[PDB]
Amino acid sequence: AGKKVLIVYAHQEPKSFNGSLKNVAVDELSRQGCTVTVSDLYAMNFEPRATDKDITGTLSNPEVFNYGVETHEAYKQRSLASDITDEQKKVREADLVIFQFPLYWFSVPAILKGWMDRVLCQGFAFDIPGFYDSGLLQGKLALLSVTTGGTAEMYTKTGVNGDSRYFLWPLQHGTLHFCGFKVLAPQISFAPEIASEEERKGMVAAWSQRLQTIWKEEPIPCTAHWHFGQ
Amino acid sequence: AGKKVLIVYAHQEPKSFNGSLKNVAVDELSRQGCTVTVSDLYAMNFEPRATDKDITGTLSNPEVFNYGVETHEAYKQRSLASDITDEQKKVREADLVIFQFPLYWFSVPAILKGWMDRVLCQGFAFDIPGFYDSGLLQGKLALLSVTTGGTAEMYTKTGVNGDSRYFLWPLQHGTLHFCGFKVLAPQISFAPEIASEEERKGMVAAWSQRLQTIWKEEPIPCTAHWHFGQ
Ligand SMILES: Cc1cc2nc3c(=O)[nH]c(=O)nc-3n(C[C@H](O)[C@H](O)[C@H](O)COP(=O)(O)OP(=O)(O)OC[C@H]3O[C@@H](n4cnc5c(N)ncnc54)[C@H](O)[C@@H]3O)c2cc1C
Ligand SMILES: Cc1cc2nc3c(=O)[nH]c(=O)nc-3n(C[C@H](O)[C@H](O)[C@H](O)COP(=O)(O)OP(=O)(O)OC[C@H]3O[C@@H](n4cnc5c(N)ncnc54)[C@H](O)[C@@H]3O)c2cc1C
Ligand SMILES: COc1ccc2[nH]c(I)c(CCNC(C)=O)c2c1
Ligand SMILES: COc1ccc2[nH]c(I)c(CCNC(C)=O)c2c1
Ligand SMILES: [Zn+2]
Ligand SMILES: [Zn+2]
Repeated sequence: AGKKVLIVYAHQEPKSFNGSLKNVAVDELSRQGCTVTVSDLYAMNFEPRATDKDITGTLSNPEVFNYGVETHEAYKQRSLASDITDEQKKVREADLVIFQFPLYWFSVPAILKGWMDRVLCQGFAFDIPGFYDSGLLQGKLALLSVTTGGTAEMYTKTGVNGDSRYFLWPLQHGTLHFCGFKVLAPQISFAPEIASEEERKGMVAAWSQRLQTIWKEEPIPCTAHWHFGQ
Repeated sequence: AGKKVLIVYAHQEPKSFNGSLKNVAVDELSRQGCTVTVSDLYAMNFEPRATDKDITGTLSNPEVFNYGVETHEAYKQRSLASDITDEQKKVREADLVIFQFPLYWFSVPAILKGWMDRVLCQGFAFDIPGFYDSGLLQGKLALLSVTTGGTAEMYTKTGVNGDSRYFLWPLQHGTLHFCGFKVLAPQISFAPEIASEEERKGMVAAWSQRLQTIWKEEPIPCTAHWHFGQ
């Protein structure tokens, strides 16, 4: 209600399963009266590489280029590439940011990692000091919606891949929390390519039905215990 | 044959700390008689986006695009883009692969994440099934050479970032071990920017002497327990 939602989407095919979890998310939040924005990275042809072209202006120190130092500088001078500035503008408005993506090597597809590297710069998403609980994006909610080729069986402490929670750490704690987001419980749709229709349709339902009360939720305790047990 | 090394370098500045760890690696390994090859992803302007342009010719179903599927086939009928081909040939010949990069959001810079997303495709680095111990790259050695913004204490069970082994999981286990690599303990250089000329030169020396006995080091027991403790 009145809330603004940002969905950063990372999938090349609209007909894909990720596409349906995304459309589902879009229809429901909208149907509820929420303002919804979507960043379909692939269709934007989003630049994922961190380069000096990200700072249009003149560098304070061109002798030894430090992307970290320069983008912090550029942000204060409003001289970051317009594509990054557009995204930061969306994040800044959002009350809720959803990441929709297929797991790639236990992480986010590279194009989305680029979005994280280029969009969450110092001065914008966090300050030193002013990170973790005093991150600059405090007051906002973040949620990861991950689809996997592997199965729930495969993703357990006594399974090959280890409990799926282990690979959420760099993203949930290292990124979102570091920036002040309150982290909601992740949506993990396991092995959709494998499951039958009466499963790929049950997962979606779960996503949809879950989105129906999303504003009802409380963040998770983004700790090592939560992620790795003991 | 014996001792071929591939270094995947992921930094934009040649005069950066990252640049030196890489130069000393190249020199020290070459001096011991090793065959060294470097992949400066930034100078190559490496493409990290997982798209249709990764396949030369006409898709095996452009109607509904699925990256995994499509590349496995392109790989089988030898039709992958020339850049993915070049890297794969480089990997195929190496006995040891080193990843030299600064830590970005507890992971690798998007550009290096793309390399993995696109170079380690089904059919080349692993198969379904055919992974971890039965991965197609079984028998090679991998090492992660990482630099951080955070200081040593920050990366402990009591620090705000938690033990560094936590973010190593996705890279070391979910990627390398999964492709069948044998993983040597990671080389981590803490906060080279905050350190002093004196201190940085000390970390560079460390990396160097280590490269001298790197061939006699035993791989780590890359297990869920190694990374997360008891
Ligand atoms: C580079 C790379 C690395 C990877 N690394 C990992 C990894 O580390 N771990 C892991 O577990 N997996 C990994 N994967 C696999 C990946 O996570 C899965 O392939 C992906 O999650 C599948 O989701 P999708 O959105 O592509 O679905 P799809 O491939 O589209 O499959 C879903 C099926 O359901 C159909 N469908 C679409 N919409 C609906 C709907 N509304 N209702 C029902 N069915 C629908 C589709 O047409 C399709 O046939 C990797 C893949 C790649 C390319
Ligand atoms: C998008 C982004 C996200 C990040 N996320 C994280 C994160 O999650 N966690 C984290 O801890 N950090 C993070 N960082 C920080 C980043 O990891 C560090 O900035 C990086 O590791 C520093 O390495 P460098 O090679 O850039 O060093 P440099 O900035 O190049 O510093 C080394 C300096 O030492 C000088 N020097 C002196 N002696 C030598 C010598 N012998 N040879 C060469 N150089 C020497 C160099 O010339 C140089 O000026 C992030 C930064 C960015 C940009
Ligand atoms: C369960 O752990 C992993 C780890 C790395 C992986 N890389 C790929 I590619 C897959 C799934 C393959 N399916 C498709 C459509 O490509 C995968 C699964
Ligand atoms: C510890 O987690 C992160 C996460 C994202 C980050 N982006 C930058 I630039 C830094 C370096 C900030 N300096 C110090 C001493 O932390 C950084 C550190
Ligand atoms: Zn946390
Ligand atoms: Zn392992």
